[PDB]
Amino acid sequence: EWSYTNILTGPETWHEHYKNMCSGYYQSPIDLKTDISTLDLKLKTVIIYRNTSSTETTTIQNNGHSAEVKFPRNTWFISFDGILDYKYEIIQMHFHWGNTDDRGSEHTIDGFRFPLEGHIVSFRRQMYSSPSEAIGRPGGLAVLGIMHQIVESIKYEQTAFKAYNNFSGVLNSQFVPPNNSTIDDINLALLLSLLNPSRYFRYLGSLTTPPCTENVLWTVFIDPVLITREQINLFRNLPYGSNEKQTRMGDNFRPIQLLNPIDTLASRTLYRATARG
Ligand SMILES: *[C@@H]1O[C@H](CO)[C@@H](O[C@@H]2O[C@H](CO)[C@@H](O)[C@H](O)[C@H]2NC(C)=O)[C@H](O)[C@H]1NC(C)=O
Ligand SMILES: NS(=O)(=O)c1ccc(NC(=S)Nc2ccc(F)cc2)cc1
Ligand SMILES: *[C@@H]1O[C@H](CO)[C@@H](O)[C@H](O)[C@H]1NC(C)=O
Ligand SMILES: [Zn+2]
Repeated sequence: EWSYTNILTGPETWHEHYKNMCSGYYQSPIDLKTDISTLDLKLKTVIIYRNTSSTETTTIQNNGHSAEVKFPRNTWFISFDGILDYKYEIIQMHFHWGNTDDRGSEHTIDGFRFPLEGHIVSFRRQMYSSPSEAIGRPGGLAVLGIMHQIVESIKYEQTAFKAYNNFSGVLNSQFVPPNNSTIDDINLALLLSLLNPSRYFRYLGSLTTPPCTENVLWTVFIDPVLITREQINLFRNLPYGSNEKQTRMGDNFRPIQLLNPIDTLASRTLYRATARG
């Protein structure tokens, strides 16, 4: 078992409890350094798109470590090449946040932490026929990281919670693990339009929870979407699972890893994208 807040099973111990692959040298998250990174003009605008034929329901679960939206199969997709041919299929979205407004994200941008980081998880359908085939195999996954920032003055309609449909009001103190509820579908395309989908960091890394598999193509958008203090506080109402020391869910982020730990056998590079200027 693992946790974020119990020192016996917490992030500092993952490298020993889950050597495959939390002891690896292509771990995530990392500090996304604007100065150090390599601008690669070939990396294209990200597109998220829906299959309009899909009618299946979306659900959300308190899994004890995060709030996790589970999307139905064959519904939401990512394109990184401008073609809408289902190369990447979205599986779930979950969130990492802080006890306080000045931390919570897993990635940092030039050392800066955001209050909330969302992770849209997809599998390389182009190669693998199902999520469960992809999740443990090389090159199986692509995750999008969406930073959120708190503003004081904003209409609900322009916040990320409009795309999320407030998660159908499920984020509250009675949403205890491992409860799951049906929720309204999440408009992921609207969510993406709240930021610049051409402006992002790109690197090869890992899942950020055990077993930290090193099979994730990461894309982290630089511009945040916007939320309110009221909205962040809804997440903080969720209870942690019983293996955590802290009662309410918060600080559910993994500490920063190095792009290239000293023991690396082949260095990786951090890339950056921007719009055809
Ligand atoms: C999601 O939550 C909001 C806020 O509770 C809902 O309704 C209103 O929208 C304004 C716009 O800025 C909010 O600030 C207000 O709190 C609400 N005002 C009133 C009097 O309705 C919104 O409808 C919810 N969305 C759904 C579809 O559940
Ligand atoms: N925090 S993260 O790095 O974004 C991250 C992303 C994804 C996961 N695990 C998943 S999707 N597991 C799973 C996938 C398919 C299945 F059939 C069963 C389980 C963990 C962390
Ligand atoms: C879209 O949804 C329909 C109906 O659920 C499904 O049969 C079809 O295969 C889906 N298309 C994909 C996954 O590209
Ligand atoms: Zn995550």
